[PDB]
Amino acid sequence: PKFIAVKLIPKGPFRDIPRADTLFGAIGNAISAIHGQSAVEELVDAFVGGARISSAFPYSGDTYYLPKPLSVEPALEGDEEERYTTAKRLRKAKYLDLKNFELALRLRPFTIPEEIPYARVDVPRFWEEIRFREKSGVYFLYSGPREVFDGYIAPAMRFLGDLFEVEFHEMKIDAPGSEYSVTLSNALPTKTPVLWRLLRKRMTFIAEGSIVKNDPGGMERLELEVYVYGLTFPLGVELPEG
Amino acid sequence: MEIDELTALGGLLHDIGKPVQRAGLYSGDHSTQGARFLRDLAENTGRAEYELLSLFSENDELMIRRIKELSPERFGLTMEDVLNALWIVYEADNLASPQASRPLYSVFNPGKAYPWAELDFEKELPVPGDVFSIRSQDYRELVKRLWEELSKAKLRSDRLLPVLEKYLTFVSSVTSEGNIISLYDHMRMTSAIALAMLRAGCTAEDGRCRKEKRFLLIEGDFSGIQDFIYRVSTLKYLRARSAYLELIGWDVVLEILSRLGLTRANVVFNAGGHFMIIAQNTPDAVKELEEIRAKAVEWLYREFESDLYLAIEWEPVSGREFGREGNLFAEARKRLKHKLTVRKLKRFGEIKGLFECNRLVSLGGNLPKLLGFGRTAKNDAGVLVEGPFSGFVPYLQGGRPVGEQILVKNTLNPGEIPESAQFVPYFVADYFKKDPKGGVATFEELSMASTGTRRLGVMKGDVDRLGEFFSSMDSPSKLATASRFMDYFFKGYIGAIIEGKFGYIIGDVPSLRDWPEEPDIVVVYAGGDDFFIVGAWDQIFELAFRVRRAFNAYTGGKLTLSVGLGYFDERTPIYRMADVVSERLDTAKDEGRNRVFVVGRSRPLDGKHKLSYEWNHYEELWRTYAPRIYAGNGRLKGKLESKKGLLWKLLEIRELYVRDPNDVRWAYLTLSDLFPELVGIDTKAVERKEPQPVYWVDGVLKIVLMAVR
Repeated sequence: PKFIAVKLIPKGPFRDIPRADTLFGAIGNAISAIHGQSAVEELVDAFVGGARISSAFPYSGDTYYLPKPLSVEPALEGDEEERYTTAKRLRKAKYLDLKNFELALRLRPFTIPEEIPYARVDVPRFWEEIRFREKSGVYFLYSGPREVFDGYIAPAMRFLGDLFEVEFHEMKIDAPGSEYSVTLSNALPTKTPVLWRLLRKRMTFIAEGSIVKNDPGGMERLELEVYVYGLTFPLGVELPEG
Repeated sequence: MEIDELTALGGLLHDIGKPVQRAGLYSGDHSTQGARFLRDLAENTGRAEYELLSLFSENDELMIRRIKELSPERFGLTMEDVLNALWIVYEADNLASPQASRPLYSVFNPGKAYPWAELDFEKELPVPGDVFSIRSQDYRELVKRLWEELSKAKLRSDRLLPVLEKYLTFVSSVTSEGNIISLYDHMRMTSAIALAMLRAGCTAEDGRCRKEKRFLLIEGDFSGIQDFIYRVSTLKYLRARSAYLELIGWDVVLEILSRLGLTRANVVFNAGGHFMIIAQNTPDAVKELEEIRAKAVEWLYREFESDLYLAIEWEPVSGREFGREGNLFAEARKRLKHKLTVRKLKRFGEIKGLFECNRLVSLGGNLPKLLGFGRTAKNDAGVLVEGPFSGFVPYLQGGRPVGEQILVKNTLNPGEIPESAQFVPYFVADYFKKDPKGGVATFEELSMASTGTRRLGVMKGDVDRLGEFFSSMDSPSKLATASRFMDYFFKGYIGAIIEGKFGYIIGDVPSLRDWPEEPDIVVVYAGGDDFFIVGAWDQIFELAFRVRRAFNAYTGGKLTLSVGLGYFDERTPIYRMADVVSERLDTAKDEGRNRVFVVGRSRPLDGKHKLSYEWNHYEELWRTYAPRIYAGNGRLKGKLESKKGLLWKLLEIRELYVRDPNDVRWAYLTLSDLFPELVGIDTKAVERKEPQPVYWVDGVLKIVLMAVR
């Protein structure tokens, strides 16, 4: 499917490579500052209506990175000493470039990014930041109606820019049709999922890369009114039998 | 006695005829000769049960008569049941499956072999060397010591195993060339398998049990171990968090054994938070496993949120699979490893609602004078900590043991504990530099004791390519030796290595100061092939080479370690240190293995320059340069007093190599007789596509300057 990618060109270092709950938070608060609570309510409606955003991922030059689907972890066996070393380094990798992501979805053989375009510098005093590489940045994907993108997501992102600037282009991901899909966002599942990593925030989130079977995720409102985004950004994924 | 305890002890003593034949005591074959030894032992001290266990060494004509003559009523055992026990134990022997003098050959290097000695963590390090015959005398001494211990033993698998472990650990269970299985391991694994068939209920078979999936391999593995131990708000505490994990795993393993009825012989291995158990495949058992797995996850999930998880799985297996046809056993494990990986990608999927400190401080504080812990009910006076299924009551020197089971530390001798208390030994690497107060030393104190700079030393270490090693094991008894020997290196001998033992074996290693009597070192965790140790940086730097060398010897030079070293400001938080040495460790494992991350460094990113050093590289480098510039005990050589900058100049010159390796200025740049190795341009290295000598030197210089400052 084709999606709007929103590139974040950073002016200076980052402290969060933000995931989708926080991106929605930021955009929700930004929408209220620009248009008032009614619009936030219109945004939540678009999102419950079908619109989705991913978590943010690194990019470098014209290379887009995506999260390794956990579907391949149980399938790596599909030399004796060559298999042992590689299996572990591939189990460790958190990202894949778009080309090898597409492969990993169809369970075909694929490779790992050699160098990844960011480094967590943790200077002592102690707290840390993310150093981006040259022409390197973070992006996230929007799927949904354009009028919602232009009407809410675009303006919000401009406002949040003023630590970065923003640009966005069409982006295509080829993905196998299947009963099973990866999440490109962190989600609050509705049903118990197939493969996952838990994320703790307090709230329990399925991680990016987890696999679900027809699970849209959900939103939650709370009183501290503020919405927390836990919707799933599904791409189809081929699973091994097991 | 009952049928279960008999069938346990039966498989356990089946092949006890071996050590008596080899001593030359009775003149039969080992089958004949083992019967007579127990029977003679039954007559001594009048415990007739041994004569009931003497039948395991031996058309069912005489056999039925000879059992009949012993009264089954006296032990309340059915005559038909006794025959079932004999045939069951007969089979167990085959599934876990000549000169008298041959020794046991090392599972790490089948070419070298073990000198007869008994298991003792104080006396000496087991080192496989040259093949010597073991005299008939030494087996005689063995068999007497053995006989005396069996006399006073209480006849419960938990009281038998420890005397068999002491004496029979270093005897070849079969006296053939390249035989690698410890007798003790074969015996427990025969007791293990035989009890599984009995709990299985198979009977009157002579492959229903053998070619039928009547067994259960159960692998239990914790995930989140280091997230649970480190990543805290103090070493005293950090030692209790590691101590607390060991009890939690025991609390589960024992409950599994308790509820399936099994004995500790069914525990193949239990280290590094990884356990395996052979069991029965009855629908009652899978139910009890399923009931237990959920309760442990619920309590573990409630106690530490998502921090620590217990993945448990089990594969139905048969007797075929316990051995090689055309390696099945490995294949039966591989399919279970898969179930186990998949389960780690479903953390806490046994909680449907998932999608809707002071005690440890006292425990760390009272950590020094305790002999063990009692596994009682949760609501019980004196319980200091609690695991999923049970409370744990610290058992002190003067005090009384409390509990159905008692867990005692670093000893195979029960000592004065009750007759009805199940004895469970556990070993742990618990060295610690004692402070002036009887308490363990602090990061601050440890960092003060260093030579030169006042840094805390940290090392994390791992054995390379262990999975491939443990997969190559053909049989249960082989896997049992492999794991027990491996675990005992870290849990048994790292303390020794720290105290300064095994000098002649270890040799000259890199070092900054004369090795102390009370070294400023504290083990955090060490066992099942991984370890985390802290102390005065220079003592930690040296202990890395001491441990790699001992380990090289302990194996046949056939297994290697990877280590990452860190030298931190004493104020640096614990979790950060873990993160950096972790990063440094799996950098060394990533640049090849068998290499050590000595100290952080600056290098060219031309993919031709490794941060790590192969051990023998760094060792040779230290042997070369350090004696020319360093005098020892935090003192530079006298010639270089008022020439200390010369060393700093070399570090700056290396930088110009780091700027660009290709620029030849560091040639331009170069008493001149000191460091001749760095002046020339290396030609073979250019051809080999390798770094210039200059690149490597900083690993020595930065360590010396650190000690000299």
